[PDB]
Amino acid sequence: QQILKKKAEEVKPYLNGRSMYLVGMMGSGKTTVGKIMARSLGYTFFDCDTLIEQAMKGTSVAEIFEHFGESVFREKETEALKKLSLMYHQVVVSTGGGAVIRPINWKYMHKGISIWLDVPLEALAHRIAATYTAALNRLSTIWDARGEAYTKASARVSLENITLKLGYRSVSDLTPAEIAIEAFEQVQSYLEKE
Repeated sequence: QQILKKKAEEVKPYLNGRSMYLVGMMGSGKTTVGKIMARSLGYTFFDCDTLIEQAMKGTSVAEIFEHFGESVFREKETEALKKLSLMYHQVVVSTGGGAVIRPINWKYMHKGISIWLDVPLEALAHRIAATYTAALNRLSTIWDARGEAYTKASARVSLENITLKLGYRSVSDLTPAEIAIEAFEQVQSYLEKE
Protein backbone atom coordinates (compact mmCIF):
# COMPACT_ATOMS: atom_id res chain seq x y z
CA GLN A 1 0.00 0.00 0.00
CA GLN A 2 2.86 2.28 0.80
CA ILE A 3 5.23 -0.04 -0.91
CA LEU A 4 3.00 0.39 -3.89
CA LYS A 5 3.19 4.19 -3.90
CA LYS A 6 6.95 3.95 -3.41
CA LYS A 7 7.51 1.21 -6.02
CA ALA A 8 5.42 3.12 -8.59
CA GLU A 9 7.28 6.43 -7.97
CA GLU A 10 10.54 4.48 -8.62
CA VAL A 11 9.44 3.12 -11.99
CA LYS A 12 7.90 6.33 -13.47
CA PRO A 13 11.33 7.66 -14.68
CA TYR A 14 12.28 4.62 -16.84
CA LEU A 15 8.77 4.44 -18.21
CA ASN A 16 8.84 7.66 -20.21
CA GLY A 17 5.04 7.29 -20.51
CA ARG A 18 5.40 3.96 -22.30
CA SER A 19 2.35 1.72 -21.99
CA MET A 20 2.05 -1.60 -20.13
CA TYR A 21 0.18 -4.67 -21.35
CA LEU A 22 -0.79 -7.53 -19.06
CA VAL A 23 -0.86 -10.88 -20.81
CA GLY A 24 -1.80 -14.30 -19.40
CA MET A 25 -4.09 -17.35 -19.45
CA MET A 26 -7.79 -16.96 -18.55
CA GLY A 27 -8.19 -16.44 -14.81
CA SER A 28 -4.72 -14.98 -14.24
CA GLY A 29 -5.97 -11.75 -12.54
CA LYS A 30 -4.79 -9.37 -15.30
CA THR A 31 -7.67 -7.00 -14.72
CA THR A 32 -7.43 -6.53 -10.92
CA VAL A 33 -3.63 -6.34 -11.03
CA GLY A 34 -3.76 -3.93 -13.97
CA LYS A 35 -6.14 -1.51 -12.23
CA ILE A 36 -3.92 -1.49 -9.18
CA MET A 37 -0.84 -0.82 -11.31
CA ALA A 38 -2.65 1.94 -13.26
CA ARG A 39 -3.87 3.64 -10.15
CA SER A 40 -0.35 3.60 -8.56
CA LEU A 41 1.20 5.19 -11.63
CA GLY A 42 -1.70 7.63 -12.08
CA TYR A 43 -2.20 5.88 -15.46
CA THR A 44 -5.42 5.15 -17.34
CA PHE A 45 -6.44 1.47 -17.18
CA PHE A 46 -8.18 -0.23 -20.09
CA ASP A 47 -9.59 -3.77 -20.43
CA CYS A 48 -9.24 -4.87 -24.07
CA ASP A 49 -12.16 -7.29 -24.01
CA THR A 50 -14.38 -4.70 -22.33
CA LEU A 51 -13.63 -2.17 -25.01
CA ILE A 52 -14.41 -4.63 -27.81
CA GLU A 53 -17.75 -5.53 -26.15
CA GLN A 54 -18.61 -1.86 -26.00
CA ALA A 55 -17.54 -1.03 -29.54
CA MET A 56 -19.91 -3.85 -30.81
CA LYS A 57 -22.94 -1.57 -31.44
CA GLY A 58 -26.20 -3.60 -31.56
CA THR A 59 -24.70 -7.08 -31.38
CA SER A 60 -22.56 -8.93 -28.87
CA VAL A 61 -19.34 -10.83 -28.74
CA ALA A 62 -21.35 -14.00 -28.17
CA GLU A 63 -23.17 -13.39 -31.48
CA ILE A 64 -19.83 -12.74 -33.30
CA PHE A 65 -18.73 -16.17 -32.07
CA GLU A 66 -21.84 -18.10 -33.00
CA HIS A 67 -22.02 -16.54 -36.45
CA PHE A 68 -18.44 -15.77 -37.50
CA GLY A 69 -16.23 -17.81 -35.15
CA GLU A 70 -12.99 -17.02 -33.33
CA SER A 71 -11.33 -15.56 -36.41
CA VAL A 72 -13.51 -12.47 -36.55
CA PHE A 73 -13.13 -11.73 -32.83
CA ARG A 74 -9.36 -12.05 -33.37
CA GLU A 75 -9.40 -9.17 -35.89
CA LYS A 76 -11.45 -7.05 -33.41
CA GLU A 77 -8.83 -7.69 -30.67
CA THR A 78 -6.14 -6.75 -33.20
CA GLU A 79 -8.01 -3.51 -34.17
CA ALA A 80 -8.49 -2.71 -30.46
CA LEU A 81 -4.75 -3.28 -29.63
CA LYS A 82 -3.63 -1.37 -32.73
CA LYS A 83 -5.77 1.54 -31.59
CA LEU A 84 -4.44 1.48 -28.04
CA SER A 85 -0.76 1.43 -29.00
CA LEU A 86 -0.84 4.04 -31.73
CA MET A 87 -3.25 6.42 -29.97
CA TYR A 88 -2.73 6.17 -26.17
CA HIS A 89 0.38 6.67 -24.02
CA GLN A 90 0.57 6.19 -20.22
CA VAL A 91 -2.00 3.35 -20.21
CA VAL A 92 -2.26 -0.01 -18.52
CA VAL A 93 -4.02 -2.66 -20.69
CA SER A 94 -5.00 -6.23 -19.75
CA THR A 95 -5.66 -8.34 -22.72
CA GLY A 96 -7.62 -11.63 -23.16
CA GLY A 97 -5.71 -14.92 -22.97
CA GLY A 98 -5.72 -15.19 -26.77
CA ALA A 99 -4.34 -11.71 -27.57
CA VAL A 100 -0.84 -13.38 -27.63
CA ILE A 101 -1.63 -15.84 -30.47
CA ARG A 102 -1.10 -13.49 -33.42
CA PRO A 103 2.33 -12.03 -34.19
CA ILE A 104 0.67 -8.78 -35.33
CA ASN A 105 -0.41 -8.10 -31.72
CA TRP A 106 3.19 -8.49 -30.51
CA LYS A 107 4.14 -5.75 -32.92
CA TYR A 108 1.87 -3.29 -31.12
CA MET A 109 2.45 -4.61 -27.60
CA HIS A 110 6.23 -4.53 -28.05
CA LYS A 111 6.00 -0.80 -28.62
CA GLY A 112 5.51 -0.93 -24.84
CA ILE A 113 6.24 -3.13 -21.82
CA SER A 114 4.43 -6.40 -21.59
CA ILE A 115 3.92 -8.24 -18.28
CA TRP A 116 2.98 -11.92 -18.19
CA LEU A 117 1.13 -13.17 -15.15
CA ASP A 118 2.40 -16.69 -14.99
CA VAL A 119 -0.05 -18.63 -12.95
CA PRO A 120 0.30 -22.36 -12.68
CA LEU A 121 -2.43 -24.27 -14.44
CA GLU A 122 -3.51 -26.02 -11.25
CA ALA A 123 -4.18 -22.65 -9.56
CA LEU A 124 -6.01 -21.37 -12.63
CA ALA A 125 -8.21 -24.50 -12.55
CA HIS A 126 -8.84 -24.01 -8.86
CA ARG A 127 -9.70 -20.29 -9.25
CA ILE A 128 -11.95 -21.26 -12.19
CA ALA A 129 -13.75 -24.11 -10.37
CA ALA A 130 -14.59 -21.91 -7.34
CA THR A 131 -14.95 -29.72 -12.00
CA TYR A 132 -11.34 -29.00 -11.05
CA THR A 133 -10.09 -31.74 -13.38
CA ALA A 134 -12.44 -30.56 -16.13
CA ALA A 135 -11.20 -26.93 -15.95
CA LEU A 136 -7.63 -28.23 -15.73
CA ASN A 137 -8.10 -30.38 -18.84
CA ARG A 138 -9.38 -27.41 -20.88
CA LEU A 139 -6.63 -25.07 -19.67
CA SER A 140 -4.11 -27.80 -20.33
CA THR A 141 -5.30 -28.03 -23.93
CA ILE A 142 -5.13 -24.25 -24.30
CA TRP A 143 -1.70 -24.13 -22.61
CA ASP A 144 -0.28 -26.60 -25.27
CA ALA A 145 -1.26 -24.04 -27.91
CA ARG A 146 -0.46 -20.64 -26.40
CA GLY A 147 2.15 -21.43 -23.75
CA GLU A 148 5.20 -20.49 -25.78
CA ALA A 149 3.64 -17.17 -26.83
CA TYR A 150 3.37 -15.68 -23.28
CA THR A 151 7.19 -15.99 -23.00
CA LYS A 152 7.45 -13.12 -25.59
CA ALA A 153 6.52 -10.62 -22.86
CA SER A 154 9.02 -8.09 -21.53
CA ALA A 155 8.69 -9.30 -17.90
CA ARG A 156 7.30 -12.41 -16.28
CA VAL A 157 5.65 -12.43 -12.86
CA SER A 158 5.70 -15.88 -11.33
CA LEU A 159 2.90 -16.30 -8.80
CA GLU A 160 4.69 -19.49 -7.73
CA ASN A 161 7.90 -17.60 -6.96
CA ILE A 162 6.00 -14.91 -4.99
CA THR A 163 4.35 -17.48 -2.71
CA LEU A 164 7.70 -19.11 -1.94
CA LYS A 165 9.49 -15.84 -1.16
CA LEU A 166 6.59 -14.78 1.10
CA GLY A 167 6.22 -18.20 2.77
CA TYR A 168 2.54 -18.55 1.80
CA ARG A 169 0.71 -21.87 1.39
CA SER A 170 -0.63 -21.66 -2.19
CA VAL A 171 -0.76 -19.01 -4.88
CA SER A 172 -4.40 -18.55 -3.75
CA ASP A 173 -3.31 -16.69 -0.61
CA LEU A 174 -1.67 -13.90 -2.67
CA THR A 175 -3.39 -10.51 -2.78
CA PRO A 176 -3.78 -8.43 -5.93
CA ALA A 177 -1.54 -5.82 -4.27
CA GLU A 178 1.22 -8.40 -3.59
CA ILE A 179 1.10 -9.45 -7.23
CA ALA A 180 1.22 -5.81 -8.46
CA ILE A 181 4.27 -5.20 -6.19
CA GLU A 182 6.04 -8.15 -7.86
CA ALA A 183 4.93 -6.91 -11.33
CA PHE A 184 6.47 -3.58 -10.39
CA GLU A 185 9.74 -5.31 -9.39
CA GLN A 186 10.08 -7.26 -12.61
CA VAL A 187 9.15 -4.32 -14.78
CA GLN A 188 11.84 -2.38 -13.01
CA SER A 189 14.45 -5.12 -13.49
CA TYR A 190 13.60 -5.25 -17.24
CA LEU A 191 13.85 -1.49 -17.66
CA GLU A 192 17.21 -1.22 -15.78
CA LYS A 193 18.67 -3.62 -18.34
CA GLU A 194 17.08 -1.59 -21.25
